[PDB]
Amino acid sequence: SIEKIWAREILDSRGNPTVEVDLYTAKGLFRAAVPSGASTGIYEALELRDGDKQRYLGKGVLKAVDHINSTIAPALISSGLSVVEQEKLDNLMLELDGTENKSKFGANAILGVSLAVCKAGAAERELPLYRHIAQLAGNSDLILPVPAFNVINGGSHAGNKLAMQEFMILPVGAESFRDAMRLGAEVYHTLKGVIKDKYGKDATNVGDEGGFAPNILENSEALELVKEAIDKAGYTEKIVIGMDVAASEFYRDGKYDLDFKSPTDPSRYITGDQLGALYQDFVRDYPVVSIEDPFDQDDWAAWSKFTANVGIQIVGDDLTVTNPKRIERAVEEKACNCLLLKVNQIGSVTEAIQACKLAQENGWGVMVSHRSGETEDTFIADLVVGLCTGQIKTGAPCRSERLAKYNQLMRIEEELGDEARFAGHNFRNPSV
Amino acid sequence: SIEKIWAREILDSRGNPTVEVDLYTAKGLFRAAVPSGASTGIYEALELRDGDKQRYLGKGVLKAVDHINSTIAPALISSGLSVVEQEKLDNLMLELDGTENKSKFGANAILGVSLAVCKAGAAERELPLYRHIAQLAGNSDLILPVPAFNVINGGSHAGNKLAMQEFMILPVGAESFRDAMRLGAEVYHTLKGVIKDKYGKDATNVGDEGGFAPNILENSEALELVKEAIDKAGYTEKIVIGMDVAASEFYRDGKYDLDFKSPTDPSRYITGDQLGALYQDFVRDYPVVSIEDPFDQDDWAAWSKFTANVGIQIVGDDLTVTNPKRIERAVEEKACNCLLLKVNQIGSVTEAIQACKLAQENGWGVMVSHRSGETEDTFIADLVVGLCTGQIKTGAPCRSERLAKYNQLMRIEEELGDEARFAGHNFRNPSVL
Ligand SMILES: O=C(O)[C@@H](CO)OP(=O)(O)O
Ligand SMILES: [Mg+2]
Ligand SMILES: [Mg+2]
Ligand SMILES: [Mg+2]
Ligand SMILES: [Mg+2]
Repeated sequence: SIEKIWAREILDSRGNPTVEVDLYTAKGLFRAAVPSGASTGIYEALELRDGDKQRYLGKGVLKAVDHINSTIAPALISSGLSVVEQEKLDNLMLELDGTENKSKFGANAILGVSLAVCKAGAAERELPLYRHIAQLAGNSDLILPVPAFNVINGGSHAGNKLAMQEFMILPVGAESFRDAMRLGAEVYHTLKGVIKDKYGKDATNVGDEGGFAPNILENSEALELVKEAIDKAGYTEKIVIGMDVAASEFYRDGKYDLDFKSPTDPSRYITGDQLGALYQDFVRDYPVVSIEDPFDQDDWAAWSKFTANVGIQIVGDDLTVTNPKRIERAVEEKACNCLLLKVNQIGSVTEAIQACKLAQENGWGVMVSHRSGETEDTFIADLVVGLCTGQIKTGAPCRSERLAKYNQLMRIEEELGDEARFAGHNFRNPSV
Repeated sequence: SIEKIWAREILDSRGNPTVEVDLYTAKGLFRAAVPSGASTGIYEALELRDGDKQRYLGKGVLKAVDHINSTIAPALISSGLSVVEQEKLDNLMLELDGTENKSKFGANAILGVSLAVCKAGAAERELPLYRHIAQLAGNSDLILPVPAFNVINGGSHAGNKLAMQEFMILPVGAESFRDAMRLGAEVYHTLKGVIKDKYGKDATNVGDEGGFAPNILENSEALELVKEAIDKAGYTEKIVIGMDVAASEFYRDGKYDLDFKSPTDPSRYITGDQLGALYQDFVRDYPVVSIEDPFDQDDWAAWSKFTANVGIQIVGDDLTVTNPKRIERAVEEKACNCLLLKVNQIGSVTEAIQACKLAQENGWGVMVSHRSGETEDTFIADLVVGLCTGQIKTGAPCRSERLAKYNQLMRIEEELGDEARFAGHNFRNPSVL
């Protein structure tokens, strides 16, 4: 049973308050923290902020902390349920909140506890956390993912004008996870100098996820820079490109504006079909193997058309919000073929696991993901191994809210010793 | 005693390899990592790098890892010493390396084991790490430091022309540590908008330490932005400013280059005296209360002149290198009145604790410090509280290699409860509370 739960307000990687939960059992202390998105989809579970304009610019999480401390904490303790009983414990919390979108407590309140529970569970099972998650998911194998490194950072929040949010490199050709980290870091440092040589030093600072926002419009130019860095580093045969367009961020009146980061202008807008044709060119002309959120979260027609006309990975993020209800719709409509897995878009371990399973049962890939506001928490490193999904995105190899996950994945790899396999070229369907 | 040690390569916050050590006892697994500087003084202990150009562009730390695994580890198991014996264990490594600057095994090998020992020692005592540290250093009455947030990045930490390295905010008038994190974070958010308004959204990406890296040259303009953000956030009476010039970084044939990242042009070089006058202008025009490495690491008379002609805190970093020999010279010559405390400039916990005590015995301040390149490790949070120094600089409130420390400082404050005392206006001198 749970002995004590105690939440507090810590700061995330952008300097904003977020929830952290300590849970005590007879096995000791287990700590977890909650991430927070910037480009958040409209269908994500509620992130409860205080909105006290005078305190932390309305971003405090004092209310979510109080729901855990004053409400969740004593209920869960009183149940006497064991921390191994993840599903029981998550469900009690959902019922206590009584709202579909977790708007009574906040998804941030529920998730902090869910995460701390899962870590306690592991200990009570005397297993490492990735093995506990594996068993929670019914997996009897494990695999290290190909990491996807967001090296050219962009979007609605972008220290810059580029419309599409993320330009990632994936070392599919690497020998192991630790080698994938080498290839990513080397290409990162090479890209820094390509940017400096072309754009000057001013352009070598970093964005929220640790990548660069050189000052460019054309998304093709971001791909060209990434392609150059990969080649200058000597890894053309081994590294390919994934994108996150985050198209819901520049959806305007039924169309799409490839410059929305400038002062408004209805005249620069294009149709979904024009957007689709641009992506076909990117896939022909660059080693682009995955595109995430190519259209808006509500533009179902565009998704299903695009996905049927390509062979690449198409990742739902804002479309799917790690939510089994939306995933079902996406499966029926053949909208996408990969799920982005964000524990905080849904708000419990149990539901994210259910979402992963649903995608997988249906022939989808799954890419585990950070949020752009992260913490020192490294849960998602054990989750991606435990769920055997083969791919994770959790930042450039820069800023340690990113590296803490990458370094944990290297530890899990070393830990598996001989037993370690690396997804490599089968990142889309590692189950082989 | 030590059951097993195992070291590995991990990546630091700039994506460079660094040393991590796992150390096992009957209590369990204790883990620490080693940070890495960019603007590194010539007198720092040796950071051993592999130099293999077909691996991490020369920056691997496989050699230090192997030193730890194959040679340091059996030495310490063999010793049979309890992990509570920080000093004995450190001394065994210092003697086994047997060089002045730790150039056989690397300061990074030694320090990675030193920190894991100290974590394990705290567990063996059944104490929190800050308390264990306290006992090692002979303190009892712990204090929470004022944090020094480096909210605009320049020098070798940023893509910009701005030559001086660090522009910091200190919430001396905060009510608690948790309150100082709120002040710091509000000024930092406010500053984002002052910068975006004047210079563009493209000016608000960040440097290595999480501060904004706007495309400015004039150091006075960095101060002006910070002062504006302070006033706009409503905290003028409660937050003051600190700098790390990192002058060794721009010292050129006996002069100083405030546009050092621009193609070399010696016509633009200025003298020590001219730099010192600038600092006087900054002191009179802005609430600057601390200035770090105002002169080159070997420019002793400039330091001594300047220090004698100001009433503020003057911090040795590259001057002193957390090294008792250099600190002693600094004391005799009145070169500065504060020590920047960096575990990896000297290479062991024991030496860092001795350096601190030396400084505090001589009436100096001590400011505990991260490096440019940090990790998820949080040791320096427990260290600054255990050493009761009253002041820490460990980044802007941005990038979690910085927040991990600040967050840990909040948890320690929580742990101490009504036993928690914040240094506040006594940051230079908190023994008085
Ligand atoms: O000069 C310094 O004080 C440090 C700390 O910010 O920077 P670096 O670690 O690069 O020396
Ligand atoms: Mg998003
Ligand atoms: Mg996305
Ligand atoms: Mg330096
Ligand atoms: Mg310095």
